[PDB]
Amino acid sequence: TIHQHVDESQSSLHHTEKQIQTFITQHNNSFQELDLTNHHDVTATKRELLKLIHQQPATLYYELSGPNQFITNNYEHLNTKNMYLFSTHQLKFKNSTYMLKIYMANTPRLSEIKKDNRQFALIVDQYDNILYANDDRFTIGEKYRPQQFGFMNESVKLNHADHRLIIYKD
Amino acid sequence: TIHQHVDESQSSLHHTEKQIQTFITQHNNSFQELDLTNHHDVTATKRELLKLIHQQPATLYYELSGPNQFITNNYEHLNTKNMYLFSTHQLKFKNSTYMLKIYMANTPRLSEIKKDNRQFALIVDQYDNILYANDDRFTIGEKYRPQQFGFMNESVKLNHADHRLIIYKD
Amino acid sequence: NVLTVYSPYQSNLIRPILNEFEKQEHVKIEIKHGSTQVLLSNLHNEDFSERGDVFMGGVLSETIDHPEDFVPYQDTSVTQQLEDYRSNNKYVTSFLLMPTVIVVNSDLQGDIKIRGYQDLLQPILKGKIAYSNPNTTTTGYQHMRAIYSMHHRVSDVHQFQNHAMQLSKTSKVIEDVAKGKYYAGLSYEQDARTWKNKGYPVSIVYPIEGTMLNVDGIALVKNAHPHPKRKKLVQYLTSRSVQQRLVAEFDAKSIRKDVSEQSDQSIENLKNIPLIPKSKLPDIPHHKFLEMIQ
Amino acid sequence: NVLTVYSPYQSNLIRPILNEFEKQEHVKIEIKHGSTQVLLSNLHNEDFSERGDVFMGGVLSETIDHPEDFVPYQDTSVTQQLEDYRSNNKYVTSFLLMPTVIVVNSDLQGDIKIRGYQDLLQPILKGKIAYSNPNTTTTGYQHMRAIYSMHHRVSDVHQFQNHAMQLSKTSKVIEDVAKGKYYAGLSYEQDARTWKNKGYPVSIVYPIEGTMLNVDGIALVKNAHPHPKRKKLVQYLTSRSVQQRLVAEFDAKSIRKDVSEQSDQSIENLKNIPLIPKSKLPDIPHHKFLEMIQ
Ligand SMILES: O=P(O)(O)OC[C@H]1O[C@H](O)[C@H](O)[C@@H](O)[C@@H]1O
Ligand SMILES: O=P(O)(O)OC[C@H]1O[C@H](O)[C@H](O)[C@@H](O)[C@@H]1O
Repeated sequence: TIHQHVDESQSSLHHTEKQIQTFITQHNNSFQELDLTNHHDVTATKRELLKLIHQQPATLYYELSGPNQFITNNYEHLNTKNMYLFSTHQLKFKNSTYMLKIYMANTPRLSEIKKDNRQFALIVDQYDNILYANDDRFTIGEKYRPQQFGFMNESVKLNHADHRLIIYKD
Repeated sequence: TIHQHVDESQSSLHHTEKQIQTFITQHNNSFQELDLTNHHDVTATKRELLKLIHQQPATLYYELSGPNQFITNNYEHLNTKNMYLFSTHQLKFKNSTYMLKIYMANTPRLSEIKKDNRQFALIVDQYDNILYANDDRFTIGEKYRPQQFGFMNESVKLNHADHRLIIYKD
Repeated sequence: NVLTVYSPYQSNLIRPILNEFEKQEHVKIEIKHGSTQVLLSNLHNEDFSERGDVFMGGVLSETIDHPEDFVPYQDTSVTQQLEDYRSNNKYVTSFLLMPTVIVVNSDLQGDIKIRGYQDLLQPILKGKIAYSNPNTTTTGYQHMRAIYSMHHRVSDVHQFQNHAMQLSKTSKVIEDVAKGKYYAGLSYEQDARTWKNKGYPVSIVYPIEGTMLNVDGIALVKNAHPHPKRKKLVQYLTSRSVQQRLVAEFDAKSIRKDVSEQSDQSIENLKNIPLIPKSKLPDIPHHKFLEMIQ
Repeated sequence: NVLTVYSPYQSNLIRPILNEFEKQEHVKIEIKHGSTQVLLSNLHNEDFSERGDVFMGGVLSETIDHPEDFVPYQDTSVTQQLEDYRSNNKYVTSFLLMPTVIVVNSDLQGDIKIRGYQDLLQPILKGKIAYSNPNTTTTGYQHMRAIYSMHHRVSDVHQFQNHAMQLSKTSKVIEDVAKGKYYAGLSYEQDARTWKNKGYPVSIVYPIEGTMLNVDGIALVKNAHPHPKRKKLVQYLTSRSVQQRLVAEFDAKSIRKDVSEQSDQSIENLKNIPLIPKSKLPDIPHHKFLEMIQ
């Protein structure tokens, strides 16, 4: 049911965020010794980043930016404005600090219920700003006003931020 | 003597410039098939660039700039502001256009007469802007005025630009 | 709880900066949109206990017919505002400078010349000009004044109104001129830039005869239980850092002395616009003028 | 072949843009630097056939004692210049707006207050203030007018001159203040900004009692064989794109209506500077005033 889908999604995103934090902790004592102008160390960063992406059912895209470097697995160059921003980190990389952004484009679960059940998903912050939408009626950056709409919905707070996941129908 | 040294240096830089034209031509049909986001093709460009750097006696530094790429053999990060800008090129690299700048820091002939003869060098354009100096009393980007100029000197036009090589004694 | 704001501004201008205030002060801000005078009329009939807290946008210093619906106030920052546009009304704090413009479709214009209001009267442009109801909108009313201020003839206003199609909403003028339904229209800078930046064939004309400059205001609404953050909002909107932003990010024209303008791309700087001076600016109050021209 | 230019400006301001003119018109431009009045005297005694072609910089509309040494001329662009600063002199075209400022060493300042000419008279600051010879420089002379215009008392000019050290060159004032040899000095905006940007502990003060604003000019020099490109140079320096240059790259204040100002740091925009109005602006001519404060 919808209530089951939000619990499972919340728990899955929590596990996901949990793994990101584990990644950043582990490798802090591994980055300070890597140089991202060296093609052997860049390969080492991609391998670890892609390893993380695929320990997860959710579809995630990383952006590692800094001085004359842009590293990502968004090979088709999808617009990040339509994706959920999951986290952000500043990593010390010997030669400079590089910013790491993790984006969530979709989940196999949310993609499945949207296809089979027409149950859509929203993520909103405490001021009703829309941070994620797979329904074309809503667009990220705008406001979600629940009163304008009549839907079945169940919502839940996510552990990693003051955000609410909303799964709804109609 | 001075007149000998201008001819030999004027001839060395013509030969040098001649070799860079040949490079740019040879690989107009080679570079259009390389992608500088791929670490095998970057190595292919560096190998060709460093081969060029060492086919001639002058000390040269290349800068290949573009979208999230900066490639150079200026590993100690010397200030290019003190180097003779010598040629510029826009190259088509499949994924984008990259600007290639070639800088001359010194030549073994000018370094030699500076040490053995105290003969220094200037390169100036038709408006007397200084484009190169190995004498600390002149600085690139400023002007040289042959009024205040009180030295022994011979000058010659360089083939590749409206520039003049001046070797002078103090 | 929720801090409600009445505004005729388009969301794309005020929503981003109010958002920055929401998560700076931990407040929810709701915006009630609509034409200036429609909001003021709906507000007037609204119960004291159901009224919002703040009104921003519109030429408030000159078109509030019901002062009793507002609280006297002026921010401490008026000292840093441009002397000529400081509010001399105790209910309104000045907030932005907004040129009113003529917007021209450059695909349709051809060789027709549109340099001001008189050119809009070329018989070839009859039925192909749009404007917004001067009774309900700040934009239509301010344009009618400027038309009147050309030669101070009410016949000029009527000749235009017979020559042009009246619309209900200011934002409908630029949209329909931008999409090629009208050759030109009367609008405002900030809504014309908006449509021009999306790629539409929109030319911004500052009328030579004279350009009306709108001094947008902010006013506290008189209600039963005012929101405790609402005075912080007024101080926030008149702060330097927010003005600098409005300038930098939206090309708005700031009310403050200490905020310089920004550079070109079809939005002229103030000193290069042909503004109606204090001299030729008609004197008549709001309701009088609407009745005079109807 | 060579197009010679007299300028009191520092090279770091004019050499780059004049270089761009050399490349665009295929001309060699030589600059003859010096204090404003020294150049005008050297020029006056200079033989007709050895005179340069162009004079740029200094308050030319107010301090040329020998009009016959120049050719009347004003560019076609005066139409686009700010009304209040258009030159009413047929030999001078207006080029830039340059505030005169007090520069304070913030390492030495401590808690002393410096907000104007009157504060420079605190006995603690005796012998620790620097300024440039008003007989030879535009900067000293324009500051003496500003000191005089406070309360129109020649005693104020003399009290300052007794209180401060006079220097031969304007550029020596900011240099020595910046390096900690003087607590404060009387300079102008661009020279202070130059040193502030290099990292020196320099605070720029616009005197509250009334800031003098210099309207820099450009004038054609009367000589035997004027360079054929010198009128192209004047149009170039007053052009919108070059002015947009002086603004973006150097923080200069443009003379044109259609060039906006720039949001810089610790440099104020014109509308936030306490300028002396044309009202209180002393009248007496240059030579007269100088003889009066001797
Ligand atoms: O014309 P309205 O529908 O009343 O909208 C009014 C808007 O445009 C006017 O020109 C004002 O300058 C703006 O401050 C206001 O946001
Ligand atoms: O040494 P000077 O004659 O004062 O030259 C420096 C002058 O350059 C510019 O023209 C400024 O407008 C003057 O305020 C400044 O004083």
